[PDB]
Amino acid sequence: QDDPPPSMLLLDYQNVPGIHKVDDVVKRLLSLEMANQKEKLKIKKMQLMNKVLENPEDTSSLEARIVALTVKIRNYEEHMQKHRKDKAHKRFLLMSIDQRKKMLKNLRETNYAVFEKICKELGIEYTFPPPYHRKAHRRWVTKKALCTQVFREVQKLKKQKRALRAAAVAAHKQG
Amino acid sequence: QEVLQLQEEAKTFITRENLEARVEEALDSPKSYNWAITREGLVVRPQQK
Amino acid sequence: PRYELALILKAMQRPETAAALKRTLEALMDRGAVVRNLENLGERMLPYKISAHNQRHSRGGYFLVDFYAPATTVESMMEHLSRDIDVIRPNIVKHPLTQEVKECEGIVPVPLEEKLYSTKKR
Amino acid sequence: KNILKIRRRKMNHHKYRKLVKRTRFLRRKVREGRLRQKQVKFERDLKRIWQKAGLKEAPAGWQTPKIYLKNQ
RNA sequence: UAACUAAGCUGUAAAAAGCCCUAGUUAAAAUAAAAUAACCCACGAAAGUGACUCUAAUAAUCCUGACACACGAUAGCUAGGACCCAAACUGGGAUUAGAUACCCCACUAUGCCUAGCCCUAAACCCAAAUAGUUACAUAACAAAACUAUUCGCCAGAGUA
RNA sequence: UACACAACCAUGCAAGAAGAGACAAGUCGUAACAAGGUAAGCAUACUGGAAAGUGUGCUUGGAUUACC
RNA sequence: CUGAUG
Ligand SMILES: [Mg+2]
Ligand SMILES: [Mg+2]
Ligand SMILES: [Mg+2]
Ligand SMILES: [Mg+2]
Ligand SMILES: [Mg+2]
Ligand SMILES: [Mg+2]
Ligand SMILES: [Mg+2]
Ligand SMILES: [Mg+2]
Ligand SMILES: [Mg+2]
Ligand SMILES: [Mg+2]
Ligand SMILES: [Mg+2]
Ligand SMILES: [Mg+2]
Ligand SMILES: [Mg+2]
Ligand SMILES: [Mg+2]
Ligand SMILES: [Mg+2]
Ligand SMILES: [Mg+2]
Ligand SMILES: [Mg+2]
Ligand SMILES: [Mg+2]
Ligand SMILES: [Mg+2]
Ligand SMILES: [Mg+2]
Ligand SMILES: [Mg+2]
Ligand SMILES: [Mg+2]
Ligand SMILES: [Mg+2]
Ligand SMILES: [Mg+2]
Ligand SMILES: [Mg+2]
Ligand SMILES: [Mg+2]
Ligand SMILES: [Mg+2]
Ligand SMILES: [Mg+2]
Repeated sequence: QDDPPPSMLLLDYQNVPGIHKVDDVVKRLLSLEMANQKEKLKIKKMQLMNKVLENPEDTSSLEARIVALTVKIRNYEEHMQKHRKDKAHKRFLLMSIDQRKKMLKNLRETNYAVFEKICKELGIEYTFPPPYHRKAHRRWVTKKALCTQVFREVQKLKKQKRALRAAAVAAHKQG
Repeated sequence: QEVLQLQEEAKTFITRENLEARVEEALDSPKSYNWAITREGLVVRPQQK
Repeated sequence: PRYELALILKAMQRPETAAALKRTLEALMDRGAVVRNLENLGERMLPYKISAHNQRHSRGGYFLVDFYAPATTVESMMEHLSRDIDVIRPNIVKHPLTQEVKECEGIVPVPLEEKLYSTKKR
Repeated sequence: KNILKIRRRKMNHHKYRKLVKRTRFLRRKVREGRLRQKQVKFERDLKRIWQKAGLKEAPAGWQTPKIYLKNQ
């Protein structure tokens, strides 16, 4: 997890000269300690786009939009961890995840190398949409488990039978 | 310009040393924010009385 | 100024008000905030009789504390000020100066809306 | 106008509700009798699987819980 | 809940019933709700939201698109808590030939908070979404008539 | 050779339960169509021989007669 | 204030 220091000297007051010559009373007010959550969001977005992307000026890229939405997704998850019954933020998060997955699909279809690097850097495990979207009910789950166990038992008994037959052939070919 | 302006405001801040001074300064220099308006659009302050 | 503390202190003597403001600013400085200024709005009559700390308050001294504070201590300062018997009603708001005065364009002449009904002959 | 059909549907729904209130417990008996046969048919369809697959008995560690007879 | 005063208070077109531990004034917690501003039309996907303050925050470099996922007013259920006030039900008092109703009084579930369900509306703006036009052109009324890509529906009525 | 072997369905009957419909005429009330004499209807809960009544939200498929 | 039916 990322941990921005309280004295990060946020981007709005970072590129200008004469920032380390002022006193601590001014630096502490111009830092992230007296800042809001949007300032931390901007700091995380900048620090992630500077290390994951290759051209931070090309914001219109799918690889940049994926990072900009990943920051918001992680912030919404941090919000959900404190607020449980918040339905609007939960819907926002569940739709932002779907938008990020759609853009991941587009990036995988356009440039495979950038997609594979984005996934490895952001930890997003791109899952392929499973066809035949169905609600797994109790009957279907029980029948599938039964069929799986029956298949395993049948193949196990057939393997044991083949082993016994191989042993009986080896004992009969010798004498 | 914002940084230079904030630098000037840091000169009059209240600290552990200036606490006892600012308390007795504010308790003897009261302030007022009451100001009315007119139909023409001009403001008046009761400090003129 | 970022935040603003409207403090309503009980009508007491000059050294008592001085010590009350001293301890309040000391608590605000311990909670991680630097006080910019302090303005006494004078001891005026309360618009209504406030009942706080099992006391019927009829008058009260108004104080205005503009400062910078992180978003994590606003509730702690309010909890500290609530349990103070010399504080009648504390309020922690945003300072009205951080909202830049946008351009009041003026009374834009809005015409009467048309095309609300068909052209059928009555 | 349309209130004719509205009141017609209202009266039909009201009569259905009154019939349900009058024959409530008979409907519950029929529901239990249908769920029983449902569970029995499910049990037989499960038992047919391994019998057509070659297994003589049920696989080890199989309980076949009740999915329709779940109490409220 | 305490203190002064009076034998009356509430109650309808008229009464009765109920309360006379009642009624007015002065003070007074806990709970529920949030006058005027609002001739405002904003926010949110919809339901929904307008007593104050603070923190978080309101997706998509933005097409349509399910039976999948996630929400979904009041009303209903379970457990714990709260209960001023209103009231399903119920008990009384009127009226009626009858009134298990509209009228009056008392009272309960419930409306209130947390957690978990139920997933329903005239969920109507009865007008689907996306980008546009004023060309031809009034079944009637109503909110005037329409384009191109779509999604989901519509085969007489009752039965339902 | 070693096992389940009428379970599962379909076709008729069934003591019976309930509903819907048509079928000149009845009994008991008047629910809605007019501010149908209590304005209606939707979801839901309760109650009543019955149409229905009531409570909580919702729409006008109703007006509030328009210098009133 | 109330007044059912054809
Ligand atoms: Mg019918
Ligand atoms: Mg009496
Ligand atoms: Mg109480
Ligand atoms: Mg209010
Ligand atoms: Mg909107
Ligand atoms: Mg947006
Ligand atoms: Mg879409
Ligand atoms: Mg109660
Ligand atoms: Mg009451
Ligand atoms: Mg009664
Ligand atoms: Mg409820
Ligand atoms: Mg619901
Ligand atoms: Mg609605
Ligand atoms: Mg419709
Ligand atoms: Mg004509
Ligand atoms: Mg659509
Ligand atoms: Mg049909
Ligand atoms: Mg009338
Ligand atoms: Mg009638
Ligand atoms: Mg009526
Ligand atoms: Mg009626
Ligand atoms: Mg009547
Ligand atoms: Mg009517
Ligand atoms: Mg009604
Ligand atoms: Mg109903
Ligand atoms: Mg009743
Ligand atoms: Mg009643
Ligand atoms: Mg009408």
